[PDB]
Amino acid sequence: EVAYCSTYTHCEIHPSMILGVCASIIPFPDHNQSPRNTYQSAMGKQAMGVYITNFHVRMDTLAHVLYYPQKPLVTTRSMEYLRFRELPAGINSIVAIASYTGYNQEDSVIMNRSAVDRGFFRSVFYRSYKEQESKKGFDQEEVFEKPTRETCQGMRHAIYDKLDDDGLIAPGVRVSGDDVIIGKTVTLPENETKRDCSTFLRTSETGIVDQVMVTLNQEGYKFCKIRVRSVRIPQIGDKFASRHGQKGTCGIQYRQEDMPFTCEGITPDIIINPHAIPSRMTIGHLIECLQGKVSANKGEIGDATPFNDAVNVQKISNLLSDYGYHLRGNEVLYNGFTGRKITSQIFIGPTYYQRLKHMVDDKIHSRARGPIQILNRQPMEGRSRDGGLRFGEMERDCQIAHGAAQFLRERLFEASDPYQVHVCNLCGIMAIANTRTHTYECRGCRNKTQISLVRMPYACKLLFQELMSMSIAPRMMSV
Amino acid sequence: SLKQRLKGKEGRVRGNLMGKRVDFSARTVITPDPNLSIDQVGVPRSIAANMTFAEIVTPFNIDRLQELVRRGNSQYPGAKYIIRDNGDRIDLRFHPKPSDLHLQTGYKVERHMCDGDIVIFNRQPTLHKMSMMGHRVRILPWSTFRLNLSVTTPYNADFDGDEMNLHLPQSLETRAEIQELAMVPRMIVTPQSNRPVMGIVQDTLTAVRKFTKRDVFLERGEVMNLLMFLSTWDGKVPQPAILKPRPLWTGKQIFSLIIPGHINCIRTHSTHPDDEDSGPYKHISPGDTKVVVENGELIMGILCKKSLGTSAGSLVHISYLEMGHDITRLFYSNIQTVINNWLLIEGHTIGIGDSIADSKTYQDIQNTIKKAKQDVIEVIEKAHNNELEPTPGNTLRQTFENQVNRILNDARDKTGSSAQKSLSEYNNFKSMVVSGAKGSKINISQVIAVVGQQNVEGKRIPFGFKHRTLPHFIKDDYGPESRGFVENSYLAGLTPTEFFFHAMGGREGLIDTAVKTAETGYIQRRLIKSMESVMVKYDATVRNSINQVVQLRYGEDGLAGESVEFQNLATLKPSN
Amino acid sequence: MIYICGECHTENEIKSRDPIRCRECGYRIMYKKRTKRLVVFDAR
Amino acid sequence: TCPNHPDAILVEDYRAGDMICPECGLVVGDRVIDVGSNPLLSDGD
Amino acid sequence: FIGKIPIMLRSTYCLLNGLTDRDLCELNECPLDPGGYFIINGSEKVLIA
Amino acid sequence: SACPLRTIKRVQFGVLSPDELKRMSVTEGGIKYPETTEGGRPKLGGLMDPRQGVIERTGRCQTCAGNMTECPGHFGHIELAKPVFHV
Amino acid sequence: PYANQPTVRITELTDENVKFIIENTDLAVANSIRRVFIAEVPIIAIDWVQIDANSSVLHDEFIAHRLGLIPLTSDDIVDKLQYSRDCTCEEFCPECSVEFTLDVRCNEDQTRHVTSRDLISNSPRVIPVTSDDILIVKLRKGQELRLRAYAKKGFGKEHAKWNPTAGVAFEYDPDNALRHTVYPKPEEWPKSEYSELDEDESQAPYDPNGKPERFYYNVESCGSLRPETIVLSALSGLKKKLSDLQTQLSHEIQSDV
Amino acid sequence: IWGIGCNP
Amino acid sequence: DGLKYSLATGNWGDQKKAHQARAGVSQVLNRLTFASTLSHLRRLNSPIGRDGKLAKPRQLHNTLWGMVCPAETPEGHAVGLVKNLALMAYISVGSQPS
Amino acid sequence: MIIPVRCFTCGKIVGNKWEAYLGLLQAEYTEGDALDALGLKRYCCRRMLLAHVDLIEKLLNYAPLEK
Amino acid sequence: QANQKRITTPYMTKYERARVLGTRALQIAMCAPVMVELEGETDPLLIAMKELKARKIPIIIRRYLPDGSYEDWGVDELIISD
Amino acid sequence: YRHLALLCDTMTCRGHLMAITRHGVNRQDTGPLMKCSFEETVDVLMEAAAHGESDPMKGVSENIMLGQLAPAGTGCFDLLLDAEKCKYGMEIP
Amino acid sequence: MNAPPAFESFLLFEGEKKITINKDTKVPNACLFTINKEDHTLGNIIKSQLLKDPQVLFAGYKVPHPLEHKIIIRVQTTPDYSPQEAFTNAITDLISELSLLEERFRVAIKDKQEG
RNA sequence: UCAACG
Ligand SMILES: CO[C@@H]1[C@H](O)[C@H](n2cnc3c(=O)nc(N)[nH]c32)O[C@H]1COP(=O)(O)OP(=O)(O)OP(=O)(O)O
Ligand SMILES: [Mg+2]
Ligand SMILES: [Zn+2]
Ligand SMILES: [Zn+2]
Ligand SMILES: [Zn+2]
Ligand SMILES: [Zn+2]
Ligand SMILES: [Zn+2]
Ligand SMILES: [Zn+2]
Repeated sequence: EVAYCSTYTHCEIHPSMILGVCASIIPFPDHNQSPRNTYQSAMGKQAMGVYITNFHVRMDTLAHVLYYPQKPLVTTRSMEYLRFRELPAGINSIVAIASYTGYNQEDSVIMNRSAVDRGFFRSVFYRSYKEQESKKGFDQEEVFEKPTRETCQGMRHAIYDKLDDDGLIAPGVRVSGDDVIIGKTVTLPENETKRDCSTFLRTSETGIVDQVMVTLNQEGYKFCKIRVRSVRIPQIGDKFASRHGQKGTCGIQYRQEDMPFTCEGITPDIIINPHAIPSRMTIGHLIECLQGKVSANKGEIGDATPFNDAVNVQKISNLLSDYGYHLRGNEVLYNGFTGRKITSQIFIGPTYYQRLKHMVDDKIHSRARGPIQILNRQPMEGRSRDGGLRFGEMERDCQIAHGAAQFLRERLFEASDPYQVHVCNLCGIMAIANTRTHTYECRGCRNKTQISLVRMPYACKLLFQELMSMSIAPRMMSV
Repeated sequence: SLKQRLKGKEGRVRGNLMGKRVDFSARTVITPDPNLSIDQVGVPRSIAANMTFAEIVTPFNIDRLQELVRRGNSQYPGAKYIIRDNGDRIDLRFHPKPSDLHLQTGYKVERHMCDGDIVIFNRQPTLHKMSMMGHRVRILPWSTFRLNLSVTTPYNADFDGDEMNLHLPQSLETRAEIQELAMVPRMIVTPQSNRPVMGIVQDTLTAVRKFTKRDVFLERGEVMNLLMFLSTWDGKVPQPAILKPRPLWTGKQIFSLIIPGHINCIRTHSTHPDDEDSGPYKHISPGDTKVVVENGELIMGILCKKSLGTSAGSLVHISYLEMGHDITRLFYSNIQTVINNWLLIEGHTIGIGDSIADSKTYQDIQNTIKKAKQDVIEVIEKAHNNELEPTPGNTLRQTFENQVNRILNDARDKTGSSAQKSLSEYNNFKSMVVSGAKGSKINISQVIAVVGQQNVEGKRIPFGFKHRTLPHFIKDDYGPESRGFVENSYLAGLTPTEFFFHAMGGREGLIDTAVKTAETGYIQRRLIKSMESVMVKYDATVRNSINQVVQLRYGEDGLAGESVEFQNLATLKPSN
Repeated sequence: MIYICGECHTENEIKSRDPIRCRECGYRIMYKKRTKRLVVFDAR
Repeated sequence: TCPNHPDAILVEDYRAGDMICPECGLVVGDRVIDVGSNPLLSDGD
Repeated sequence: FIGKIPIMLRSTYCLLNGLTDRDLCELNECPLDPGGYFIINGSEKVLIA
Repeated sequence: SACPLRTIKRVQFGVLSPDELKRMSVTEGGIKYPETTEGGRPKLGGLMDPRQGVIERTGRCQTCAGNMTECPGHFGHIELAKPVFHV
Repeated sequence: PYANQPTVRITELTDENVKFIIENTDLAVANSIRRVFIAEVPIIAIDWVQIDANSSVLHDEFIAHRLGLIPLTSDDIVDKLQYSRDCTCEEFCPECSVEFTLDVRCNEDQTRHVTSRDLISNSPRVIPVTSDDILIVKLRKGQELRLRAYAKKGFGKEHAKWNPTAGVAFEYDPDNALRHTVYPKPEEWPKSEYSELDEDESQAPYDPNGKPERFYYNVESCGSLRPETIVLSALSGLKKKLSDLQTQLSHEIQSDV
Repeated sequence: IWGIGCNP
Repeated sequence: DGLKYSLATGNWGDQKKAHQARAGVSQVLNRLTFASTLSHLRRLNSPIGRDGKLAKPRQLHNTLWGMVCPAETPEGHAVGLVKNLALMAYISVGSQPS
Repeated sequence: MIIPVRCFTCGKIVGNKWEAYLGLLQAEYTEGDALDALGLKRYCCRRMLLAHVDLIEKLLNYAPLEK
Repeated sequence: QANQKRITTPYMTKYERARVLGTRALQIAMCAPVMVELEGETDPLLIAMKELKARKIPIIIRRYLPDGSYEDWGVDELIISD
Repeated sequence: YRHLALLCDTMTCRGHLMAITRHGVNRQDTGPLMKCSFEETVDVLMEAAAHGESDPMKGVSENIMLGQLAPAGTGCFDLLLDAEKCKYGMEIP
Repeated sequence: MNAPPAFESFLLFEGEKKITINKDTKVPNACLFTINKEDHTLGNIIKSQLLKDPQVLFAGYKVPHPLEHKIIIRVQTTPDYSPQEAFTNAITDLISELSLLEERFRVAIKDKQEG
C-alpha cells in the first residue's frame, strides 16, 4: 500500500484474543464504552446458570442453577472455546427500550409476569448444611439423635417434629425458617444432663430438603450433609443485567395483557428505560438487539466478534429489511391498557439478558429488640445474627445538622444500649449498689448517703471502666 | 490491649459510642414507584410486621388498640406485645390469658407499623443533611422499599441494586421531631447552595419537554384521563385552546393546572437562540423558548431541566419560596403522575436509528479527520526539520504536544458539531440531551462522529514499549492514530488498537473514582469534627462549646442559607 | 431408617449408633430415602 | 419463675431471647440471652 | 514414606488424567470441568498467580 | 433505685491514687493465684473472682445481686512487688 | 347516548387460528375484548401435583411446573366445571376438578421420553391435547417418575397456565390516517398486511374527523379451546362481568337512597 | 476518553 | 501438614511464623457460573497493597497488549491490582539453561 | 436443561417440537427452514427452539442415584 | 431575668415548635387534659397541633442565653413560625 | 458564602492558623472527651488525666457519649409547665 | 416471601364492597365510583361508553396504584341527569353491544363453516 | 482472612 512498514516480522492471529474469558462473552465489545465492558466482566461472574453438569452429585453451599438456560442468539466466535454454548448462563429475552409506566426509570426493569409464569428466569437455590458428630471431648459426646424437651434440660421451642430417629430430617420434607435441620445432643458432665446442640435453618429459607447424606469425614467422625432446595421465581427486587454493562432491578411485573404489544402480538419480556443508553454509550446493546432480530428471523446465530469489518450496522439493517421489519429495528407498539398506538415507535428486539445472584429475598432484613452482644451489650451485627443496622458517625453528623437532638439520643442511647449506674456524689467513681438489699455503699469514702443514679450507655460504662483499668479516673460528678 | 481497644476505629470511643448498631432498623433493596408521593415510602409487609411502635392506651384509642391486641402477631395489623403499667411485658404470640388481653389507660400496646407512620430513611454514605429524610410509610405487597423518583437525587440513589436503611422513631416526641424538622417536603431547598435539592428527573423531565411543546394538542378524553391523575384539580375543565373545528386542549394548558397557586417566573429553554432577545419576536418567540409563567399559568415556553430542575429560580424553587412546602410536595407529585400518564400515549425510545446520521454528515466527518491528520503530519514534519519554535515557558516537546493536541481537539469538536447538526427533531438522543434528563452533547458526538483523543495522566497515550505505544506501530511515531486518537465512533466500532487505547482511558476513569471516594471521606470527617459544636446561640452570635464567639452574627447578616436568593443590585453598574 | 447407598444403590436399614457402611458394597456414603409423607406442589 | 405461677416451666424464645411463661405470656427476664457467650490438651495454662 | 503431596485435579498425577468423557461421567465428575484446583479438606482451592 | 437520677455536668479526670485503688477494689490481698478455677469453677483471690463480677449468666456476684445485668462489675487490685513505669 | 351496533367478518378460520374484523366499535371495547382473550377465558389446567417418586434429573418442582404448562382439552367441560372455591366439597371432587395420574419407569437401556401421552385422565373430555407429544422429562434406565395430579378451572389472570391464546394480534388504522403513530420517516416503514394503499404512498392522508374503527384481530389457540370458542367465551365473560357490576351497583344505589 | 481538557 | 495448611489457610509459609506469610493465595474456587470458574482459574494478583491509593500500579500499561485482558478487572478498591490472562496467553513453565 | 413448554413471550406450545427440530436438522434442512416447517413464525417462538441448549442428555449420562 | 428586657427573637424557632409539639403530644397521650375542643381527633400529635394553632399549649419555653441567664417565653407569647 | 466564611472563621479565630488536623484541632482548649473522639483518643485522655483537666460537658459529642440530651437544637432550651394556663381552658378529659 | 397470592387480584376478600359510591363535594352533579378487585379491562369500557353520552360532562378512570387492585371512576353529569344513572345506562349499553356482537360472531362462525 | 455489594 502507501508505505508504512515493509519489515513486519510477526502477525497477530486474531485481535479479539486480547480479551479474557469474561470479556469474550460480550457481543460487539468495540461498540461499547470501556467502563461498561469492565462492569460486564464483573457482572458476568455473578450470573446464574448451570455451573457444572455434575451439580446433582455435588453438595455445595450457595449453588444457583437456572431452569432454562439458553445460548446467546448473538455470540462471539471465541465463546465456543469457553464452552459458553454448552453451559449457558442467561435467557434471550425480547427487550423493548421504552418508557412505559415509570417503573423502569433509573436502572430498573419492567418484566412480563406472564413470561415469568411460563418459566422465564426461574432458578433453584441449593444450600448445604454440614454437621459433625464429635466424640473428641473427654466427657462430651455430640451424638446424633432427636432431642426431647422432657429428656433434654436444654432445648428450644422451634419445631422438632421433622427430625427422624437418626436426628436428620428426611429428604422431601418442607422446612420453613427456624426449623431443626439436624438434631444433635452433647452429653453434659454432671458436675453437680443435656445442652441442646441442634442446627437450625437460616431464617426465611422456606425450602424442601433435596438430599441427605451420612458419611465419615477425614477425622473419622460421622459427617452429615443436608442440601435444601428453594425455587426462586423472579420478583420485583431481583437484579437482571445484559451483556453490555446495563444492570438493574425489576421495577414491577405486568401481565401479558398489560404489557405493550406489537401488531403480531409479541409483548416485550423486559422493558428497559431509554435513559440508560445515552449516558452509558452502550451501543453494543442496540446492535445486539438488531442482530438478534435478524438472527431469530433468519435462523442462524449471529456473529459478534469484536473486530470483524464484515459486519456493520447498515448491513444488519438491510438484512432486517428483507424480513419485513423496519430497518433500524423500531416497531409500532400498542398500549396494553388502552389499545391506542404509542405515538413513538419503540425499539424491540431479542437480547441476551442474565440473572444475577443478588436477590431481594436474600438481602431483606428487619430488626426490633433482638439479641445483644456480650461485650458491649449492643445489638448484634449481620442478617444471620438478626443484627441491627449501624448508625455510623456520618449518620450522627447528619442528625446533628438536622437539629434532631432527641432522635439522635434515642438512636444512639435508648435504642441501642440503655443502662443505669450508681455514682458516688463525693467521688465521681461508680459505687457498689444492691437494689434488692436497698443498701448502696461507696468504697474508698466509707460513705453511704451520697450516691446518685446515672443513666449512661453501657458502652460508656465500659469505656470508663477501661480507663480506670489504665489508672485514669473518669470521675463523673453530677455537680 | 486496653489502648488498642479504645484507639482504633471500631473501638469503644468511636465504633461503640459515637456510632453503634441500633434496634428498630430495617434494610432492603430499593425500587422505583412513580405513584407514591414525595414523602411516602413503600414498606414491605414483613418489615412492617417485625417493626413495632409502642402506643400508649388512652380513653380515646382504647377500642382500636383492643382490636389490634385481639388480632395478635399473626394478622398483619396486630400487636406484638402489651406493656403494662408495672412494666411487665405480655408477649401476645405465646398464649396470653384472656384477662391479660384486657387494656386500661396507661398500658402500652406495641402495634405493628401501619400506614402513615413516620420513619427516617437513610442511604450510606450520608454525605449531606438531605441523605436522611423523614418519610411517611405506605405498606405495599412486595419485598422492596419503594420511593418516588424525584427523591432519588438527594439520596444519590438509583435502582440498580442499591439499598437503604429504615429507622422507625419509637416515641411521640422523636416522631414529632422528625415530622417537623426532617420530612422530605421540608427539605426541598438545601441551605448549601440555596437551590432546590429535588427536581423532576428522567422520564418525567424528558416527557415534560415534549408535553409543553407548541405542537402538543390533546383531545377531550385524553384531557379527562390526565386530569384524573391531578390531585389538586378544582373539578372544572379548562376551556380548550382550540374550540373549533374540534375542541383540542394544549399541553401547556393542562400543565397550567399543575402549577401551584399563582407563581410568576421567567426562565429560558436550553435551545434558546442568543440573538432572539435583541431582535424582534423577542416576546413572541419563534422557537417557543423563554418560559414565562404569569398568575400560575404557563403563557409560553418549553419546560426543561432549567425550569423544573435543581437550579436557582426554577419553577420548583419559586414554588417552595412562595407557596410553601406542602403545596410544593403536591406540585412534584402531580407533575410526575400527569406527565407519566401522558407518556403512555406518546412514548419514548432509543434505537440505532438515533445513532445513524446522514451520508453527507459522515462524509463531512471523514473529511475533517483527513485534513486534521494532514495538519498533524505537517506539524511533525516541521518539528523534524527543527523549524518549530518553542513556546515561551515550554520545551519543544511540550509545545509540539500542545499544537498537536490543539489540532486534534479542534477536529474532534468540529466533527461533533457536524454530527449534532445532523440530528433531526425526532431524534431521541436529542430529546434526552435537550430536556437535560440524561446525556450530553459530548456523548452524542462520540456516538455519532468521533470518540476523541484518549488521554492518560494528562498526555496522549504514552510509549509503554520502547519508543512506541504498541508493537504494531513504528518506533518514534507521534502521529494521531499511534498516540491514541480514536477516529471511529462507537456506532462505527473501534479498531483494535483504538480499543486498547480506549480501555486505557477508561481505566484511568475507574481509578480516579476509586481514589476520590476515600480521600473525600477523610476530608469530610475532619471538617465535621472541627466544626461540630458551632451553633447559633440565642444572642444570635455563633459560638462554639467553649462559648468563644466565632461570629457575632451568622453569615455576618444573621440569615439562613435557604431563604436567600440571587438578585441584582442595579445601582452598581450604571454610569452617572 | 433406610439408607440408600451411593455405590451400589441398595437400601440398607441401619440402627442408631451403628457404623455407616453399606452391606454388599462397603461404601461409606449413604443417602436417606425419600420421606413417605407427601408434599403438595402447586404447578404455579 | 413466673411470679403468678408457682413452679411454672418457662419456654425459651429465640426471637427476643427470653424465657416466657406459656400460660400467661409474661416475659420473665428481658434480654437475658445476649449471645449467651483445648481443655483436653495439657491443663490450665 | 515421607509425607503426602496434594494433587491438582486433572493434572498428570491425578486419577482423572487421560480418562475419556464417559469414564469421567462414571466417576461422577464432569467432562467439562476445567481442573486446575486442589481439593484440600473437602473444598476446592485455586492458587492465584 | 432510691438514689435520685442525675445527669453528669462535669467529668473530672485524674490519675487514680494507689491508696484509693486499694480501698476501692473488692478483692482483698490482691490476686494471689494465676489460676482462674478453684473448687472446680470459682477461685477466690484469683482472676475470676465471684466478688469481682457475675459469671455464667445465672450466678450472682458476691458484692451485689447483679444477675448479669444490674452489676456493673467491680475492680480488683494487684500489689506489684516492685514498682513499674506506666507506659 | 347508546351503544354502537358492531359487525364481524371472519376472514380465516382454522383449527388453531381465527381472523376477524370488528367494525363500528369503540377502541376501548375492542382492546378490552383483546384483553379478555388473554386473561379472562376459563380453561382447565393442572394446579395440584403430588409426586410419589421422582428419580429423574429434574427436581420435583420442575416437573410440577412443566406439568402445569401442558395444555388440556377444555372445549365443553370447562363451562360445566365449577371453580374449586365455589364447590362445596372439601378439596377436590369430580365436579370441581379432573384427576391426572402418571406412572413411568425406564427399564430399557434406551432413554425413555416421558411425554404428555403418559398423563392419564379419569375424565375422557379433558386430555392433554392428544387425539408429537409434549416432553415432560427424559428418564435414564433405573429412573422412575410416579405422580398424581388434579386440574382446576381458572383464567389467565391468576396464572399464565390458564391463558387460552398463543398470540392475539390487534391492529387498527392499518394505513396511518388518524396519525396515532407519527412516523419520523414514513417511507421506511413496511406496509401492513391489511393496508389498502398503493405502493407509492406510504401513509394515507390525515382524516381529522375519523376515529378508530374497523379493528382487525387474529387469535391463535394453544389447543385448549377451539379458537372460535375463545372469542365467544371472552365476549360472554365480559358480559357477565358487566352484569355483576350492574347488580352490585344497583345494590349500592338503593342502599344509599 | 474525549480529549486533553475534557475527561480521559 | 505443611502443604495442606498453606493451601487451606491461604497464608504462604509455616504455621508458627506468619510474619513472612503472604495472604491471598489459594482462594476457594467460585462456582456461581462456568465463566466464573474459568476466570478464577486464570487470574493474576499484583502484590501491591490495596490500602495504598497510589495510581501507578493500577493503570493499564501498553505492555499488557495480548497478555492480560484490558477490560476484566475488579471495580472497587482493587482496580487494576487483580488481572485476568488473555485467551491465548501462556505462562512459561521453565527450562534448564544448560 | 430441557425444552420449555410454552414459549415465554406468547405462549405457543413449543415443547413438542424439539425432537422434530433435531430430526429436521439431521435431514439437512437449514435451521431457518426447519423452524418454518415446524410452524414457528414469530421471532419469539423461533428464539426458543433456536437458542435452546439440551443439557438433560448430559445429565442423563450420569448413572442413576438409585437403580 | 426580669420579664422586661427580653432580647431573644419573638418568633418561635423551628426546634422549639418541634419539641413543644412532641412534649405536649406525649402529655396528651398520658391522659393530660386538652384545652382545645377536639373534633373527633384521636391522634395525640394532631390534637397538639390544634392546641398550638389555638395558642393554648400550657408550656413555657426557657431560652438560655449564652451568658447564663434565661428568658422565659410562654408558648402563647411567641409568634408561631408558620 | 456563609459556609465558606464559617470554616475560615473557625480556622483563624484563635489568631494562629488552626489546621483541620489532629494537631490544630486538638491543641485548642476544648473538652478532653471531645478531643478524644477525634484521632488521638487515648493519648489525649492520658494527658488530661495527668493534668487534672475537667470536661465542661457543653459539647455535642461529649453529651452524645454519656447518653445525655445534646446541647444542639431541640436541646438548647428547657421546657417548663405553665400551671396558670393549665388551670385555664376547658379540661374535657 | 411478601408476594401476594395470585387470587387476590380478582377475588373480593370478605367484607369488601365491589362498588362504593362517594359524591364529590368540589363540583355539582359529580360522583366518584370506586370499584374493588377490577382492572383497566372494565374501567376503559365504562369510561368510553360514558364519554359517548351527551349528558356526561366528565368521565375518567384511574388505577391508584398498580400493585393494589382498585379502579376510581369519576362521572360528572349535567343537571337533570345523575352520575349513577349514567353509570347504569353505560353498563346496559355495553351489555347490549356485547350481546349483539356475540350473535353476529356466532352467525359468522356458522357461515364460515360449510359456506 | 478472603470474596463480592453500593
Ligand atoms: C454515584 O456515586 C455512587 C456513590 O458515591 C456510591 N458508592 C459506590 N461505591 C462506593 C465506594 O466504594 N465507596 C464509597 N464511599 N461510596 C461508594 O456509589 C457511587 C457510584 O459508583 P458507580 O460509578 O459504579 O455507579 P454507576 O455509574 O456505575 O451505575 P449503573 O448504570 O450501573 O446503574
Ligand atoms: Mg446504583
Ligand atoms: Zn465515693
Ligand atoms: Zn452399597
Ligand atoms: Zn405466668
Ligand atoms: Zn456486682
Ligand atoms: Zn368438589
Ligand atoms: Zn412465541
